[PDB]
Amino acid sequence: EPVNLIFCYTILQMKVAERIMAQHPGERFYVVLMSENRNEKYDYYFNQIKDKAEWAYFFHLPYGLNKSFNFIPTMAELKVKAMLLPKVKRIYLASLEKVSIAAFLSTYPDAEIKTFDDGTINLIQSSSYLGDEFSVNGTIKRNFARMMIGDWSIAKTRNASDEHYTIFKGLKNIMDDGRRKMTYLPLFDASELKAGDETGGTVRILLGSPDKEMKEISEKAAKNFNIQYVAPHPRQTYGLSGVTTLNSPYVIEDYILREIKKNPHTRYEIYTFFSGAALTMKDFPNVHVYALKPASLPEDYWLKPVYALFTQSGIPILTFDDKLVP
Amino acid sequence: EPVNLIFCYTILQMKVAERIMAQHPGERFYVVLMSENRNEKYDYYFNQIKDKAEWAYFFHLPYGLNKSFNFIPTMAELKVKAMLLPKVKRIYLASLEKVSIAAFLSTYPDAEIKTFDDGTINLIQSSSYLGDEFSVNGTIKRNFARMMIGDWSIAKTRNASDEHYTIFKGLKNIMDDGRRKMTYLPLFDASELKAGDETGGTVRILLGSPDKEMKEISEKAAKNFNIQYVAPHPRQTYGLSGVTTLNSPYVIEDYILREIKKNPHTRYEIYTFFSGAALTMKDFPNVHVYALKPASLPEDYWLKPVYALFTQSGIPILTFDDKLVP
Ligand SMILES: CC(C)(C)CC(C)(C)c1ccc(OCCOCCOCCOCCOCCOCCOCCOCCOCCO)cc1
Ligand SMILES: CC(C)(C)CC(C)(C)c1ccc(OCCOCCOCCOCCOCCOCCOCCOCCOCCO)cc1
Repeated sequence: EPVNLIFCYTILQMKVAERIMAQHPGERFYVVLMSENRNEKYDYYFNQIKDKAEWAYFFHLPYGLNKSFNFIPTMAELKVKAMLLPKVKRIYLASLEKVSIAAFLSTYPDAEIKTFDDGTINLIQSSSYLGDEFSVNGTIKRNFARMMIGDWSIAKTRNASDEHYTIFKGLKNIMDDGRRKMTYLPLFDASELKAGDETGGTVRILLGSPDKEMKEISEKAAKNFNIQYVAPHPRQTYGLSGVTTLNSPYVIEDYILREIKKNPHTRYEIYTFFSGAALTMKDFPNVHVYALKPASLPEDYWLKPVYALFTQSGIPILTFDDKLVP
Repeated sequence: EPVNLIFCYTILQMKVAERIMAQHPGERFYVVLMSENRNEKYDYYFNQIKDKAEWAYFFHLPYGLNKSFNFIPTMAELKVKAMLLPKVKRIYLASLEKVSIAAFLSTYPDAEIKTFDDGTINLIQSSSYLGDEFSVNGTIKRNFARMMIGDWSIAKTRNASDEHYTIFKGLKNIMDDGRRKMTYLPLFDASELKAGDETGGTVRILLGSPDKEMKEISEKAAKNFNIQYVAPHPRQTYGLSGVTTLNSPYVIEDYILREIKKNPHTRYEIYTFFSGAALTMKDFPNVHVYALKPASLPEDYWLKPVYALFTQSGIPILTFDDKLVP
């Protein structure tokens, strides 16, 4: 059964929402209240909404986000809003945030706009969305491809931006479309690591999967390849019995750079189920990345461009026969 | 000195933000992190940003808002996102939220869209933005008019919506442009109040101003017209010595409707510095609204259309010589 959405930003609008809901007693409503404000009156009507809707959510907004008024403003009110406004010469944002925060961008038409990579999604070129795995209408992959094509077109054409920073050296970017300056921005510093010959031990680390059905495969991989440590994925909710979990406030990239400087003679091996962090770390000194492709998973668990990016990057892809591990 | 804005939604993007900031040591940055997630890693890098930026803000987002991925998603990840997605048959929102949440609307291209009034701002017709008080370039009023013209054009033309609900009976709406059905939605029920002849006392209530420079004028008005009570504005931070403040979880409209039913013989008088709530309450039984126009304020404290709306609505405008009150 489909749902109806209601979006409100004042109390009277919530009263209007209630009237609409009551005229449609047979329909499902999710109601979102957005406000910069907090008080007893807002709570009373929001609680009524909570009681009456299938789902209700209060979405707090930073004070001063809205430059408009639901009421007719006085001169005093116009003046306050006009000088709270920071004067904005430039805005930097992820390339796909040109889609998601386009309405805010449009309120600063004279600002210079520059983008940076969203992440490894920038590495899938336009043409890849046109084959054969994205080709069957109705499918989840087709719908994905259609969404991405539409998003990149918006990012590349609206709210013109004149430079794009990429953190990926030597892989073509979806934003490299000749309408902006491409600038490589090395995120990580490797000079001054002072890394030497690998005459010390070997330290093996598995990059944990945020996907809970990968738990047994992960444990099997650790046993099979003798991997002592796991770097848990930020969005991972489980542990790997018989593997030591690394606990650190750093992202894996910074953690490894810190370890290299501390242990300039240690061989570091990073094993991964095609994690995007691999693509940033392949060029670190004394670091050796291996992608694991478990035989029990379908060929299409990963999108085809993933296999190609890993190979273009010089990262070995290892068949892992996980059913041969107890 | 103008500022630069940075918008981030991942940790690696915050690292990119830091690099950009460090290359511009002489410039001012405000950085916004938007995330659905919370953890120690996000905090570490956000705290670095806090340390390095002039201003930094974490803007929490509801889980599942973003249908895209900064990384290349697996089949499992595509599946999870595809079925968290509520199927949406219709979206109701304030007319100007068609501008502010346009990017979200665009992700539901087959949903039926209906709007309702933002508030009294709907009562200023297109033509009013074209005269003479909005006419001098560079001014705050010109910039306001330009913004509103642009916003209403977007609301009226993009993401077509087929009906608009107004709570204002007998005042023309900016959205009544022949491209949608106008529907009057009476917010308040007045039958069943069972209000009778005004044979009881008179209760006078001043609607408080959210503007702190109105404190003395408000106190003067209360003394001058013998107003016993003030209904504080939701966004009002001060009190009126010698006036009883009403304390209620209801908006003034509901509060008065409750009082009328309880006291069907009482004359209620509402005094206001052109508050928009007056426009909803003029038609309540046993309620008499008076707008107060203090002589000490400039003629242009209120926008010209305000005076006209109050008169079209049958609301007396009373000159208040506030300098004649001690
Ligand atoms: C405190 C501050 C705002 C000065 C700090 C500043 C400038 C750094 C800042 C912090 C955080 C920011 O977040 C970016 C976007 O966040 C998404 C919020 O969805 C908005 C929902 O609105 C509902 C209320 O609609 C009222 C009607 O409006 C109509 C006019 O709208 C014009 C479009 O502007 C709306 C902003 O668009 C939001 C998303 O792009 C943006 C800017
Ligand atoms: C839990 C739930 C989401 C399922 C509930 C649901 C559906 C009722 C709901 C609750 C609350 C809602 O708020 C509406 C808008 O709020 C403003 C948030 O500014 C967004 C900032 O994004 C930064 C991350 O960009 C990542 C890149 O993306 C690119 C693709 O974007 C396509 C455009 O979609 C973005 C949504 O646009 C937001 C404002 O319109 C909307 C919907």
